[PDB]
Amino acid sequence: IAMNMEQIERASDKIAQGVIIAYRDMQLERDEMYGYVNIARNLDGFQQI
Amino acid sequence: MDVLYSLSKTLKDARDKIVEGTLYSNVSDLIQQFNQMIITMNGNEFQTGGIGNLPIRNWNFNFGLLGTTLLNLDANYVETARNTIDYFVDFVDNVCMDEMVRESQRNGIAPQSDSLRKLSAIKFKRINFDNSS
Amino acid sequence: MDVLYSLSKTLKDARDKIVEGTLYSNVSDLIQQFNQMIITMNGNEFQTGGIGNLPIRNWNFNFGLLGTTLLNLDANYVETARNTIDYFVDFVDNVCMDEMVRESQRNGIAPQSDSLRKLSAIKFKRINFDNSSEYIENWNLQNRRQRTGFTFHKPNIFPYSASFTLNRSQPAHDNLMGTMWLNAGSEIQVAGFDYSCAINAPANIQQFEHIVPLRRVLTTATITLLPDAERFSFPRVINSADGATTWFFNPVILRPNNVEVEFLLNGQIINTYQARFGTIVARNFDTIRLSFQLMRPPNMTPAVAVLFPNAQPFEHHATVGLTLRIESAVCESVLADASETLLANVTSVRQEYAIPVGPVFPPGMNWTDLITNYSPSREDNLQRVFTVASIRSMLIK
Amino acid sequence: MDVLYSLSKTLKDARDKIVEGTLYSNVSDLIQQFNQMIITMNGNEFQTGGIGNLPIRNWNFNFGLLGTTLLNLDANYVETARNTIDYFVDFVDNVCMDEMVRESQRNGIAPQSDSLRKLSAIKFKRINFDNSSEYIENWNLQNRRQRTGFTFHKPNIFPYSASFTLNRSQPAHDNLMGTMWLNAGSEIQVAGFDYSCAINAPANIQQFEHIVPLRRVLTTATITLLPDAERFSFPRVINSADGATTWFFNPVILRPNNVEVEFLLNGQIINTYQARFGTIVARNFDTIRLSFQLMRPPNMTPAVAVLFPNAQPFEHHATVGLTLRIESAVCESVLADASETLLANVTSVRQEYAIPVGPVFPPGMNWTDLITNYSPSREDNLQRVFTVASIRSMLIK
Amino acid sequence: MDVLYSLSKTLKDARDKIVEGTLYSNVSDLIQQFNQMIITMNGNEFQTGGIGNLPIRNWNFNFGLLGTTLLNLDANYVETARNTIDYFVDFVDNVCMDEMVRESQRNGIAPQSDSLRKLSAIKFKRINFDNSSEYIENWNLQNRRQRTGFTFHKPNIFPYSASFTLNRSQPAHDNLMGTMWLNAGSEIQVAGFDYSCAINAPANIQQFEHIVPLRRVLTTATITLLPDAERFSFPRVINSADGATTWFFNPVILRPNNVEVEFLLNGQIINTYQARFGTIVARNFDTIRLSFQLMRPPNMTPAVAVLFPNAQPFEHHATVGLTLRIESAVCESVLADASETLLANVTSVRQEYAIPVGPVFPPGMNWTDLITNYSPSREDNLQRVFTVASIRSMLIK
Amino acid sequence: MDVLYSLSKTLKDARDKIVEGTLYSNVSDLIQQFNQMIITMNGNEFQTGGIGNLPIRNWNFNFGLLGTTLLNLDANYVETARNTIDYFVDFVDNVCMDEMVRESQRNGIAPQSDSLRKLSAIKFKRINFDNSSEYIENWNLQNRRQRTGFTFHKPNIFPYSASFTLNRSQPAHDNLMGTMWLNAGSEIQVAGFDYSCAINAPANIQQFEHIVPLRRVLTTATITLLPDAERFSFPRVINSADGATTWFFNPVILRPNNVEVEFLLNGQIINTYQARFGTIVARNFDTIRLSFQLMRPPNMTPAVAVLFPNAQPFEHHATVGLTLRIESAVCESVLADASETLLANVTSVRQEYAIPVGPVFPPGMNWTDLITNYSPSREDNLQRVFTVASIRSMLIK
Ligand SMILES: [Zn+2]
Repeated sequence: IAMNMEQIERASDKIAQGVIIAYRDMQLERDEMYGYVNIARNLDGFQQI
Repeated sequence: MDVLYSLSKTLKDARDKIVEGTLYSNVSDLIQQFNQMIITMNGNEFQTGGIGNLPIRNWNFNFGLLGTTLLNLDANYVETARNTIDYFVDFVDNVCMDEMVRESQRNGIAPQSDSLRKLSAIKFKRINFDNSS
Repeated sequence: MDVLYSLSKTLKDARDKIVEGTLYSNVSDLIQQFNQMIITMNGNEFQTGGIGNLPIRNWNFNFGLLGTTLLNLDANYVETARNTIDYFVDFVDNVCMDEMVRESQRNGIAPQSDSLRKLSAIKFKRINFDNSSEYIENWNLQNRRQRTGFTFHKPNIFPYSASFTLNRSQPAHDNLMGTMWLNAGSEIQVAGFDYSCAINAPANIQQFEHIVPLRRVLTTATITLLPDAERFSFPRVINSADGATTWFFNPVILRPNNVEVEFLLNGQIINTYQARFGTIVARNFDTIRLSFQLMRPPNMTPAVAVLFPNAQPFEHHATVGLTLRIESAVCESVLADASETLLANVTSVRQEYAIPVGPVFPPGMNWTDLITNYSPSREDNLQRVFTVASIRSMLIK
Repeated sequence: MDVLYSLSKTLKDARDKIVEGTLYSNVSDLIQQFNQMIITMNGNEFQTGGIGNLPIRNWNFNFGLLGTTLLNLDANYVETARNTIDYFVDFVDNVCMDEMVRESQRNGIAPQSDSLRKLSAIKFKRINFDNSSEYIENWNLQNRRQRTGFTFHKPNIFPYSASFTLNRSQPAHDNLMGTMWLNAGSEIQVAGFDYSCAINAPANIQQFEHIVPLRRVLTTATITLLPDAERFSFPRVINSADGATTWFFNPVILRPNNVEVEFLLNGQIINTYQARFGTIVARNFDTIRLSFQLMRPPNMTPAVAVLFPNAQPFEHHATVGLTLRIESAVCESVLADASETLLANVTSVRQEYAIPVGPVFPPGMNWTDLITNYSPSREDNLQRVFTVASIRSMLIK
Repeated sequence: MDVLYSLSKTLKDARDKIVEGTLYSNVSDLIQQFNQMIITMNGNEFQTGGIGNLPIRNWNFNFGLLGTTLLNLDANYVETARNTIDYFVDFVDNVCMDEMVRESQRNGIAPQSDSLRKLSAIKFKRINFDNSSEYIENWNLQNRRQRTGFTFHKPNIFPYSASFTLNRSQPAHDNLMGTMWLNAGSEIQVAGFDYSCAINAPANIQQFEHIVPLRRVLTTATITLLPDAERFSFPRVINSADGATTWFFNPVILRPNNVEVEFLLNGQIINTYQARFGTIVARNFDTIRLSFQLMRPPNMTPAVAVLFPNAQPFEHHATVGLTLRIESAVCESVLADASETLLANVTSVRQEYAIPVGPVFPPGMNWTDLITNYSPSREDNLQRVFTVASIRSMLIK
Repeated sequence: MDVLYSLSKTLKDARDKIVEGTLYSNVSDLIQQFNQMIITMNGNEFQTGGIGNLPIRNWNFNFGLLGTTLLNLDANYVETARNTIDYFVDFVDNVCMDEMVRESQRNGIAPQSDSLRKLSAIKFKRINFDNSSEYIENWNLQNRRQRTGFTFHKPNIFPYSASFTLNRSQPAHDNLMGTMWLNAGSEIQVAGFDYSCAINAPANIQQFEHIVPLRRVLTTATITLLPDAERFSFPRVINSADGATTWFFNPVILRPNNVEVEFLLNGQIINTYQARFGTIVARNFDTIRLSFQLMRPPNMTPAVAVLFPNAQPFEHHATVGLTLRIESAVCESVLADASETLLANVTSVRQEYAIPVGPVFPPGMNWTDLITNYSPSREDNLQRVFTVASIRSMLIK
């Protein structure tokens, strides 16, 4: 159960695990799941609070 | 110049006072100044060096605040403090080597490096601490 | 070691800050640390001394806490504080004299006395306080293997070595050539002499050279470099190399032509100075190479031309000197100098209690024999005992 | 450095423990560490090489976790494990070859490659595993400044120095006196010779002496001390000191009278051995002083009395030798010896990829020039590169 | 083979870990493997021996499982464990002595005894455990055709070959020229001699050369290269090439001028060393080419000039030597060396039970005749029998 | 003894396995053993030292248990673990130095120090852990009287015995015959010489013989057997048997005809080798019998025929040598060799603290006098003190 916490949590569709706030116009990402959507791949470069 | 001495005085005291096992009341007035320093220095970028063989280094500050909830400081707090202190000590070392290397005939008492001209604003004035040396 | 400095720092501050009539907010953060110290030290017993004539003392701590309810500290609080402080100061004095007296060849950086081995537990870790003195800062930085620097005013980096060298000699000792030197404290006085004054040397120039290797790498040293070494400039009689006979030295002084002072680190020339006197700087070095030369003066007045004949009897001998005095330097290892008294405290404790010669330190704490063979185990022992001497010098005046 | 050893220890154990058919409880604690390693290393990119002919390789880690649901490991699990292990082994091989090839004069104990500077973060600190090998144990103990010891079998503490010394000489070279020696690897072979066989020496005894200073302090050394140095016992012709002419050496061998072998540490006699051969022990030393003497035999048969006349032509020259071979020793600093292959791995990596000569190490990794001038910065670089060589020698055979 | 190492590893660990009073969590993962071993081995019968004087023993396994219900292991559990372990240790001892004694010309890497052919089934595959020793690691890596390396301390790569070569000779044997050598173990001692000392050679220089081909490719070898080969430096009488007459050799030793040591792999110069002695490294090689030359000394003192006349009678013969000793090397094939005792175990088992000479190995297990003609079938047999010897050396001391 | 090895094995593993950031499942079985150790050792007091200059230290154990609730071990847990480990490591260091220093003539295999006699109770039996090192395995096997084997690389089985034997002699010392030998470490160098070169021996053959009895029975020994003993092949002058006069020895070297090397166990020929050099094997032996003979060469060139006249003056003496070097051997009793440093640790502890000479061991721990008279009580004391030295060499580097 402990190693599959991330796969069960990150396939939930009720919750999302954090929000990038960048204050610059980063472009809407194309996804086959959602169309255009502001989904994020990593929390890199910014501050994980 | 005042804020550079203030950065160095807090980093010296935070290497001295923030140790393992010490009581929180010994460091209760230093952690507030160090958190004020972190809050002031976040979001700012600096650039040191660029003359002679002094290498150009870019400085970006994105740090979390230190905890204010211990009674005796345990080794977790000491290790995260040592990380933040080592980054700020490397920053102030390169700012001081960037400032001692430059000079001006016109008005030498003014700061000459770009980093210390950027630190001479009132945004950074809340870094300021005691001037005892 | 950290908790011993912490005990001494709180006792120093509590002699300083806890006075009669002072406001409570001035001492509100010190009384909490001193109460934490009392709470930690109660119920524990210690035993100090037991080597030489240092007497065995047993220490038992049963003290009440200090009050936290005054606005201005009255004389009752000051007197009970002075009692508790005097007992703890006597305790830490005897712990420091028990630690400076011991040594170990195996791992000298570890505590050797029983009391400081007992204080090195995590039960006593809540005693810990700020580490602001230079020796405890360099202790804590070298306990994590980072770069340190001790700032010395006139460091005793040179062992006492007064000797000479005869590049040209004979049993008559009437036509000699070579260098003489005095390495003492922070001062090198060197003088190359020629009796012929380069009358048969090529281009009337005799090259001298004097290479001083150091034991530890000095960093950012201000050095007064003067010409004309004063000690080797008057007539003297000197025993020979085997000590059999004595030879006479009647110098007249020429100025040093073509002075080249080089500061070598691992054989690489870091700094060099060509015919520049006054105050010089040497940023990083562990070898000092002085290369001066004696040039015969091509134009001489009749008062000078009678001094240096072409023939053999030279009653006036040409001599050329330099003086090099390290005023202040930053060294990573511990040393002795003219500013601190820590070596004096260590030798006073080791000589007061009639302590036998151990495996590491020289007999009688000979600093010349200690810096002549300055091994890393002796370096660790010397740094540990100097740190404890700094702690006791904070408490005991 | 700790996480690099941890990566290599888990990859070694996962080649060893994760096999076909083994029970899951044998590997239940290794799969959790290997999954922690995969979880830590995902999302990170690395870049190895870029100096000499070492090619630049980019490393990207995107792996799935291993299953934790078998009772006996079947061949599917073994094949996917072998894939992930082979990729990580290639990664750590190139990181180790990127780290052994670099050096720095400033602080050599720090990581120099970009990949190992990236692995030195606390994000990668959860990779960490047991540190059981000798080099990573001494790395972790010297990272906290405690005493270490490397156990060497025949350590290469002596630089190659084959030379001689003529205490009595002339341009005829028919009546010579002095010592000859070979210092090589762990072996000292010394031989003092007299051509007159002490026919005019006082009490027919000529004293020889040979002092070998070491570069690092050896501890607890077993030493085979034999008489009669074998290399300097046959006739040979030898160039002179200036290399001008050659002189002949026709030895006959006397036994060494009054052998005194002293083991000096900082000038103090630690161990001494008077006329005792076989295996000896030297507990703590950094200087070896051999004091043997040649005594003319007072009673000689007619076959011996024709060898040593009172007059000048000596066709048979008296020669007295000793041999001193350090079989095993514990040294605090890193060295090379006849047991490990770490210096061979370092030189093989530096010679395979055609690497330019840097600031610290000698050209071509000359161990004689490396132990001749064995500076502490070169010591730190050598210890770091030997530790990385030990890590790669765990993974790569 | 894997299951035989697994049996021996569990029996070694169960002699080590299962002791009196130890905690159950220390042995909780070993008792499950030992119970899996008991469950697998029950109901099976084996037959060991039957060649030479090795007696035929029948093995039947009917054992109960060990208890999994203690907190600290008491002496009952230790005694029943010691019984089961002693029976399995006797079984694996006789299986290893049955496997080291057999060989095959056809496919030597396959198991030859009946017991190990029976253990090579998948019924016994659940016995399997970690494969952590060097020989079973190289067994498993060469079972998948990957690169291996055995680390040897002084490997016996050279067959015993003490011989010579006369480049210039006559039946008088008073003016000879050529090389002599001793190849033994890991040591090459070579010496080229000229009786004329190059008095008629061009430029008074005689070139010598000695090429040693190896049988297997050594990798990352530390090699002590010294001058002045000690064995060929004293006078001796030597039989001729046909063994008819004997000739006298009275050497005086010059130093080797212009030493060139080359390490050839497939005729390509991998490493070369020009006049460098001490410890050298050779990263990849299978041929060692020593090219030293004898130069007549152009300046000679009167003690030397009487040795080498221009005419015919040479009572002192010029001789120049080198010594090359491989201290440690990594070889892909199995060998023998001064560290392991595996060849000694194989020969002890083959000589204790009076075993007839088979098709592959030399009579009496002559290592000189085994490394002289080191065929790949003999290589496979030698690796298999050394792996089984390593297994038995784990169990049987 | 078992619990002392268990303490040291847990402290070694807890320095290795308990590191910062490691997963808890890697250390989940070690923390339970370390907590069992803390629970067992609390409430007990010990006293170490009290002989020589080894200081008396009192040990009191009052420690809290380690936490069992982390997933990844953070630095708090590592620091409190390092405190408890450093105290226990200092304790076991002083217990091992207290045990290696003591001895008993009555029953040496029993513990002699007070601390190890206190640890030999069943209260401390739950400390016990795996016994995986070679010395504690052979300790536990010889505590039940089973066969053991210590594997040595170049064992010091031979005492230093450099002497000779004159089978034919006279006070003129111009026609001598007999053997000379050097037994040192693992090396026998023997050389039989005849001055007449068998000119009056029957069939021109002189038989030599050299029998070396061992003190303990070696098993499975790899032995390098070379001809032409190098030490007895150059001219030397040698004192007589009574030490009165000296005699000259000018050897020329013949090859050894008809070498027969026999390995005797209880007078029975186990292995024999007839004219076979290189590496040989000797499976079980305690006596080595070398039987070589000198044969006069029947065909000699004119350079050889002038060396050996029929008359009396022999200026060139026939000499025939062998060299026998035990590279590695398995011995049931403890010894010293070139691989381990245990004898060096024992002598370092006995020489560091100025220990008086007791009833069993030789003065100064003379290994030549210890293996010359190697009694079973001295064997038991040596095995016990070597086992404790192995334990301390695990903890203290
Ligand atoms: Zn060896």
